[PDB]
Amino acid sequence: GHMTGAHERTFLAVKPDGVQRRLVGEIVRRFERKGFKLVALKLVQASEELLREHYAELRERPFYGRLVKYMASGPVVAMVWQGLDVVRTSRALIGATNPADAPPGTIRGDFCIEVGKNLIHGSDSVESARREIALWFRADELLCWEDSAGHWLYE
Amino acid sequence: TGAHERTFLAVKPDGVQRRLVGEIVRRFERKGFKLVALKLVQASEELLREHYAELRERPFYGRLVKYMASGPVVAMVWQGLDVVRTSRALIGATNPADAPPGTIRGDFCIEVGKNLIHGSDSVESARREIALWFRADELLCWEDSAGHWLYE
Amino acid sequence: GHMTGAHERTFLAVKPDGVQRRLVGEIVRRFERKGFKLVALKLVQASEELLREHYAELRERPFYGRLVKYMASGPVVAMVWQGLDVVRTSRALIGATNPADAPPGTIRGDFCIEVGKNLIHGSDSVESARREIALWFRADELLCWEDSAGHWLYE
Amino acid sequence: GAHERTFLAVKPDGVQRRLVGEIVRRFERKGFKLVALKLVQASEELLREHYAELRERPFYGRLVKYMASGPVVAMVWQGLDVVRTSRALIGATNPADAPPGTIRGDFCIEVGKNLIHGSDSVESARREIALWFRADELLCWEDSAGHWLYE
Amino acid sequence: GAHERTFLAVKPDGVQRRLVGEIVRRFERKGFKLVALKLVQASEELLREHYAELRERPFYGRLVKYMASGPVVAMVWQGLDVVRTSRALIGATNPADAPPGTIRGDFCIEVGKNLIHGSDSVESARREIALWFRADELLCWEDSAGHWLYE
Amino acid sequence: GAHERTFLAVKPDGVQRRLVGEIVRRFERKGFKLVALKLVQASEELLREHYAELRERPFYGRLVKYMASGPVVAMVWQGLDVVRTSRALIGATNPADAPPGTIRGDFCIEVGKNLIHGSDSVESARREIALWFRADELLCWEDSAGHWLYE
Ligand SMILES: Nc1ncnc2c1ncn2[C@@H]1O[C@@H]2COP(=O)(O)O[C@H]2[C@H]1O
Ligand SMILES: Nc1ncnc2c1ncn2[C@@H]1O[C@@H]2COP(=O)(O)O[C@H]2[C@H]1O
Ligand SMILES: Nc1ncnc2c1ncn2[C@@H]1O[C@@H]2COP(=O)(O)O[C@H]2[C@H]1O
Ligand SMILES: Nc1ncnc2c1ncn2[C@@H]1O[C@@H]2COP(=O)(O)O[C@H]2[C@H]1O
Ligand SMILES: Nc1ncnc2c1ncn2[C@@H]1O[C@@H]2COP(=O)(O)O[C@H]2[C@H]1O
Ligand SMILES: Nc1ncnc2c1ncn2[C@@H]1O[C@@H]2COP(=O)(O)O[C@H]2[C@H]1O
Repeated sequence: GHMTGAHERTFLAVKPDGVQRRLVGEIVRRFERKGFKLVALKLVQASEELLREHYAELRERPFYGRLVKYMASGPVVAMVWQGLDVVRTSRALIGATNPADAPPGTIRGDFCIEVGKNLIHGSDSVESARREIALWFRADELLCWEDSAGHWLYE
Repeated sequence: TGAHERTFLAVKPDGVQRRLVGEIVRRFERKGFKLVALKLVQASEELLREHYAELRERPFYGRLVKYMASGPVVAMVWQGLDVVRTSRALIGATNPADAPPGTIRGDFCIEVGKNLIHGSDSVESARREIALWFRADELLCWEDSAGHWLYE
Repeated sequence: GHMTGAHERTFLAVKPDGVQRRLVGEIVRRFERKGFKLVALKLVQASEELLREHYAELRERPFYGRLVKYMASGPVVAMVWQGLDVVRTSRALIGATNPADAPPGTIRGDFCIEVGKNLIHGSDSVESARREIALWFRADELLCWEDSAGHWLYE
Repeated sequence: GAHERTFLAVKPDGVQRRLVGEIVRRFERKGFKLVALKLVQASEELLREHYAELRERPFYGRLVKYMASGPVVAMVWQGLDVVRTSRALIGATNPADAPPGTIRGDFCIEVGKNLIHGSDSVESARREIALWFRADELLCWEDSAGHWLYE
Repeated sequence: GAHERTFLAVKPDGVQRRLVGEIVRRFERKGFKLVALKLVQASEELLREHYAELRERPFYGRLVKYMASGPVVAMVWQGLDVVRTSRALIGATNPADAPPGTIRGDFCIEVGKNLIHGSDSVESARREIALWFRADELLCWEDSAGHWLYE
Repeated sequence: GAHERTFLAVKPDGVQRRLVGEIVRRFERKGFKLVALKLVQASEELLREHYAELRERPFYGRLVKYMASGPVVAMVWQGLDVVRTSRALIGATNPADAPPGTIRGDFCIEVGKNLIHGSDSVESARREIALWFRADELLCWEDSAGHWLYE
């Protein structure tokens, strides 16, 4: 928002490769240790229809069909994290979309190799986040809770 | 059900607040269990009364229910051979005082009322708890590429 | 005390081997993650006199002299931790005095090999803790602070 | 230059969030030698002196009040280029600009809750070390790893 | 007794699950000294000899076939009571009986996929070391940590 | 491109500081496939040839002597763009320039004690792999993770 910005939210999804390679906890832990507030979480198998909409911007790219099929092929961990500048900061935490360009210390820099098996998706902007959160979650899945760590993360 | 056995695990509000969700999940992942359901919820007192019905005559029942309803919980289902009993071993004794180092409660907790997690105590309790907390369409079946390296 | 027991304190010292082998942080982290409250901490070089008094109970053992000399030979990290049953629980976290008998998951079980190079000392009882705390720390080195994590560790 | 020293302080947020060990471990694993350490509650007067250069900034008063409000872990680390390298390990003062892999990049969000203070220069380090520690708190020890860290 | 040695092998499941580094790190952090190491594919002939004591057990044939089926990381570690202590670090042969904190307790489920083999005695270690390594693969090096690990 | 290979060696400082497991774990967690591994002490003759491109540099002689002075862990890792990516994981040759999150950024201080050597190109890797390993030490194995790492 514009109050303090602290209620900004982003959508993050661990892709099937992240689940298969047993990196869910590792990924969650990095967001937790950063100070962000987990406000929604579910393991789902996403429909192709949802994924087509999710990735509509990429519909003209040659990998689009396989991306959609692959993301529909197995479990995904869908999440919403909340905090100041969470959208941009989460993109920084995960690293460049192509792991080859993601420095060590980022999730993709540390844990994967190839752009099509890049572990995670994070919203690229506040507007994309609003759209992605709405697409993947119902409103009643976004939890309001009193974060005891807020005091130590925010001035 | 052998390798398809399932257990219910919930990270309690203290585990969420202390930022130990990832740590807990990681321990189950590294053990080789298969995550088949997961959600962040705020459970109603009604659900929790039913969850803990066996304990209704204990003096801590009311506060346990209120506490578990007071904040977010991470509900989970894990699948694998002897996962119910093995999960109990990984988490440690219900009372952290009796949970050795290396277990979740042994490493992270002090008091029985702030003991981070609940895990099903038996296959029958797991069936009941899974049904109570999850709909069938929240339980995912997936083909585990690691299964070959964990099982015969 | 007897109120709730939550203000019990224990004395822990990282020995020179723990400093040399770069395990100070690892050891502190294990007490932090357990939920105990750090109420004193200092790096010191302990005098032989203090150590003779500290280990008076062992004065008849053949290794007493070398123990005293060794503990005086390098930096020690002196600590006081506070919490319910902290004395006994800390002993469990550190493991048996002899690392050969300390199971994996304990500090000595994970990190050292021989009884004379066993990384750490923890008070063996509430009375020894009272004595050790008094010996190593002045009262004004024991800090009273409001522990925000207390709410999540104590019912 | 192996005997250079820097002053580092874990702020109350780092103590509260149980990150003292994590922070120390990062300095240990880098190869630096811990030569002083204490848990203290610093007076406002000490902190006013510590942060004197910032006295005209709008956040000065609250910075001082906050730093005095809870326990801090004061430390001195020793090694080649420790001042500048510690700054690199901690990351930008403002966590917004600190990349993942740094302490603030991994653990913090806001400049006012940024876990730690490290000396910004050798001159500031000398001043800060002297302010927080007495000479007899600074230990000399022979580092068995030194052979494997320094050519 | 500080020069005792044991043989450890990471089994194909440990390599496939990418736990080699994790396993090595546990022995390193304990203080033991790595004196030999190689990635190999063992022949069934070698493995039959390795596990000759088990030749009458019903799982012998499949154990041999499985251990020959893919790469193994063979190792020798040195230190006081390394044989017995390594067995404790790895945990009970059946992971069902291996407590959390042990390698098998933390990482495995089933006795047939139990990540690692460690010598059961000093004599078996001598025999296993000889079987898997040539003499010139066992390295003598001066351990800078030795002074901080041993009396 | 997925079958590209690089040569990595943990230098004596990495072995002495007990960071072998840590280093291996970083390559494993990235997704690369370990296809050769051994603990060795290299001769000066081998090392002279290994570092021949640096023969005119003032540190060449000391580098050769140092690398011959104790055990090294030689490795080959396989995967897409593994040469360039391994260089990124290890960080700048000089640790002063290597950011936190890299191996040298997290663990080292000085260029001469920089823990590890990684091939600087595909061609140098081919040459280094050939120099340090016999062909029969490079293992081909079926990687269960391949499906989750590659398209
Ligand atoms: N050039 C590419 N070839 C194949 N897949 C790609 C390419 N670029 C992007 N992708 C994938 O397309 C995905 C779309 O956005 P994600 O954040 O999910 O991460 C992206 C990659 O996983
Ligand atoms: N004596 C007790 N006092 C308070 N809470 C208790 C006591 N015994 C059990 N509990 C709590 O009751 C919970 C019921 O099952 P859980 O697995 O949630 O873990 C248990 C503890 O957190
Ligand atoms: N049998 C022994 N031989 C040598 N040192 C010992 C022996 N038993 C105990 N010690 C050491 O004496 C120390 C006294 O108590 P600590 O907890 O400091 O840890 C003990 C060991 O480090
Ligand atoms: N704009 C600001 N608002 C609040 N605090 C600030 C601001 N800029 C700097 N600081 C704080 O001032 C502190 C002084 O130096 P430190 O290294 O402690 O880290 C600095 C920050 O924590
Ligand atoms: N009942 C069993 N079924 C299958 N494998 C077994 C059984 N009991 C023991 N083993 C395996 O046999 C191996 C022999 O020694 P290891 O140390 O390699 O570890 C043992 C187990 O992996
Ligand atoms: N100026 C230097 N002084 C000393 N060693 C150097 C210098 N520059 C490069 N090196 C070392 O020489 C090595 C050559 O390649 P390495 O990858 O082994 O890593 C390099 C460094 O360890």
